[PDB]
Amino acid sequence: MERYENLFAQLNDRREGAFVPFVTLGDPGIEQSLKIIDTLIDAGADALELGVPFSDPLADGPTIQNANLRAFAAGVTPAQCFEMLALIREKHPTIPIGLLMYANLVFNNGIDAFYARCEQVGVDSVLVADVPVEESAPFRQAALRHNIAPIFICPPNADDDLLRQVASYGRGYTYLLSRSGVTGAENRGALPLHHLIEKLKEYHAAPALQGFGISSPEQVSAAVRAGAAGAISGSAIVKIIEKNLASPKQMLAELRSFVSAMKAASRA
Amino acid sequence: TTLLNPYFGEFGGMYVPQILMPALNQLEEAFVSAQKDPEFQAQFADLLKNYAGRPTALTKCQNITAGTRTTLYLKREDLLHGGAHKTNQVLGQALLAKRMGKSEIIAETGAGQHGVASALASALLGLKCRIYMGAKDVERQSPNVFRMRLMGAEVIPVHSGSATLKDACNEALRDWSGSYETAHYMLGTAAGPHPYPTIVREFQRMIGEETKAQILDKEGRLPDAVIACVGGGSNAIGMFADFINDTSVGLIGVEPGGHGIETGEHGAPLKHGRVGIYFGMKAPMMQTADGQIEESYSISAGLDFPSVGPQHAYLNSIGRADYVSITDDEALEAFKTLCRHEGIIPALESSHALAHALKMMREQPEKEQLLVVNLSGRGDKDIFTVHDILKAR
Ligand SMILES: O=P(O)(O)OCCNS(=O)(=O)c1ccc(OC(F)(F)F)cc1
Ligand SMILES: *Cc1c(COP(=O)(O)O)cnc(C)c1O
Ligand SMILES: N[C@@H](Cc1c[nH]c2ccccc12)C(=O)O
Ligand SMILES: [Cl-]
Ligand SMILES: [Cl-]
Ligand SMILES: [Cs+]
Ligand SMILES: [Cs+]
Ligand SMILES: [Cs+]
Ligand SMILES: [Cs+]
Repeated sequence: MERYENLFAQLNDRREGAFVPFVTLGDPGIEQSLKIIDTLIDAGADALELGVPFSDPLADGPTIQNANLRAFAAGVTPAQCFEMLALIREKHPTIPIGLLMYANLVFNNGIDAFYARCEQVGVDSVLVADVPVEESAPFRQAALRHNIAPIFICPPNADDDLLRQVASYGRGYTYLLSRSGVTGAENRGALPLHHLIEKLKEYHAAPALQGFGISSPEQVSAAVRAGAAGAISGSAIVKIIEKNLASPKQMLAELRSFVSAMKAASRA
Repeated sequence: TTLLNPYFGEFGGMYVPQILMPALNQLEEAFVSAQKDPEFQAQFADLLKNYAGRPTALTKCQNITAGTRTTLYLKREDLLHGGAHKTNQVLGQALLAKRMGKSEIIAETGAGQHGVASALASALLGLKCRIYMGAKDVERQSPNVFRMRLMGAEVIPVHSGSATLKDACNEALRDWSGSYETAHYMLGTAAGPHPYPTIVREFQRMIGEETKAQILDKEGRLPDAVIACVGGGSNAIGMFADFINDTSVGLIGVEPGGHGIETGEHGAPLKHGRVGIYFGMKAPMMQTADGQIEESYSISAGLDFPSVGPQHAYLNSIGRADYVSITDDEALEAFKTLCRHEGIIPALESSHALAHALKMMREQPEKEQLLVVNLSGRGDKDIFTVHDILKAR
């Protein structure tokens, strides 16, 4: 399919940036997670980044560590995640869906089989957090064989060789890291360096989404102004879940308010 | 792109977030440079000799083997400053940190021995040391935690995931992914992403080099086999390295069998796990059917980790080294036997290696064999554990 390409073309036609929330699948349970995700979409999410709970999420800060723990407390498994993904796609045909994976969950039972299952349920992209471009060959090859975009990470101080590799190897969108470190709303990244954004465009990279530490509407606006196609926010979204565990109705209302505000910031 | 091969056959690699690749490349370059630098080598050798007490003895153990055709020597890493082999490689890694201009050290620890080793090297060499330790391990290792604090290290409990060693490993990498510009990650074993399996081997290889010189001096020939316990793989690869090209010399690694392989309560991924990708490496690991990283178990905390260094997986795959397991009860018997017959209190980790050598002897007592066990550490730390278990019996 061409869900990211179609989205970016539509957004470009509206002179508009993408707002893309991250949540952990099955946090804090399967049924509530499904309701959360429908809320994110209704409030104006342009695409989703969805985490499969993993025992050892070494690119995540405490907020998302805790999301993983909550999902495990609910007994959430990768198979259940794939069931959820099929249902999400069945409800929402066009929204791009990206997974945030750790390598062992993609590898352990067969790389090709993993990407085939992604294709079957209608996932659009897979970002494997602990597979750098240097180790990416079998992952990106399997992704492309199954019409899945492999997402690569452009660190803020990427050299020319890395930019060329990320531009060549990636599809769907290019992940532009706001800073070093791990996920977390408590640590704000930098503005996208004009040089990176421009170099990525020079090398015909997939459109850039800025992520890490994006927690306010102003940051979304700033990312788009700098020439990124949009912004990803995770910890800020997950914090609303964490804050409202005992109040599922309020949780949805707060997620709606937040996503609406973040999406509004992306409009020209 | 790298200067050295990150793989041992299919095993190893650099499975870290993109943000950490410059840190690994920087470390590899500094290592390659250091290895060619006579001044670095001389500094390292001086610390090993005058601070750590190398060379360590090679002790012939006659009482244990009486009435058999086994001749057994123990390589006495228990006599190294700090009481375990870990001191060798922490001194080398501290010197690399300084070479790169780093002022801070991060380390993971489970049993606490690596934490103590990192702390002592950091105290000596003027580095600010922080140590990640799973909260469950903190609770179990008050003595080591106190030692680390006495040596000026900051000990940071890790409450995420299973609150044990693998979780401390994750947290160390999380920290480094934000702090690499100023901090060096002093990984505690011959595992994790390249270049750590290579660096740790090279900074432990004096174990095997000395053993070779000492056995040639005393016996006029190489051992029939060298035997070492395998937690993450450092003491074993340090013993094995200099013998790899001596094709006649058996290399035997001993994984912890815990309560028994059949119970699933063990730490023997090389022979009983499945290849996965975790902690920056492709290696055999204990994992659930779905690929979550599993809980390992051993009586000995030093061996209690669900994976193993990639060079061991490779040496196994090509048949150059053989790997076996030893249960808690076998290790306990070896511990008691060494105390009573040789007056040496071995680490329960090392007791796994000794137990296997005792088995080799006892199973075939008229087989002529010259064996070296790497006695990776002393067992003062284990006396209450052994006391408490033997309180029942
Ligand atoms: O808003 P924050 O700071 O919580 O960031 C949320 C990011 N969520 S994500 O799935 O895009 C994401 C993307 C990349 C990650 O690691 C990697 F760069 F190493 F690959 C981890 C998570
Ligand atoms: C830590 C430790 C081990 C296990 O670690 P390896 O890296 O496998 O050597 C073995 N023996 C002792 C005494 C230890 O302290
Ligand atoms: N748990 C032991 C040995 C160790 C340190 N880091 C490790 C990583 C993997 C396996 C074992 C280890 C210690 O802390 O002293
Ligand atoms: Cl010498
Ligand atoms: Cl048994
Ligand atoms: Cs705007
Ligand atoms: Cs000595
Ligand atoms: Cs003998
Ligand atoms: Cs192990």
